[PDB]
Amino acid sequence: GSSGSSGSLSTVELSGTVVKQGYLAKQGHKRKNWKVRRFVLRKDPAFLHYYDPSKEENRPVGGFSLRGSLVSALEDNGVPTGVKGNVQGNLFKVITKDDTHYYIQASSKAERAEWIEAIKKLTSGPSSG
Repeated sequence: GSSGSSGSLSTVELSGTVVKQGYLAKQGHKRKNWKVRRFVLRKDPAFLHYYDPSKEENRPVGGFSLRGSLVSALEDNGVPTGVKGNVQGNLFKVITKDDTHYYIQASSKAERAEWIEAIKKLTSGPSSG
């Protein structure tokens, strides 16, 4: 089985108003090039978690803070800059406070901009107006 904590306390990070939901493809070593994962977007609190579909676990596979994070698109066609092999088109990265830069993919070209603008919302940047 798989489970971190028994499960008593009340949700927190995942206790935010869903702002965006769907399936994305996060880039990570091992396994196929890119793996599809169910990403969830929340607000107040502002967080973004994702769960592995291939598996069967309520809890997310990960999740990083949005407040102190960033998001951008990868203009560089085909490949971004120095990513293993190549990558799809119309992707986006997320620059966290640790200047990690998490590369993710959207279901559709639009889905991206959406998943992007969305994140931004949570984070501090352009949105208003």
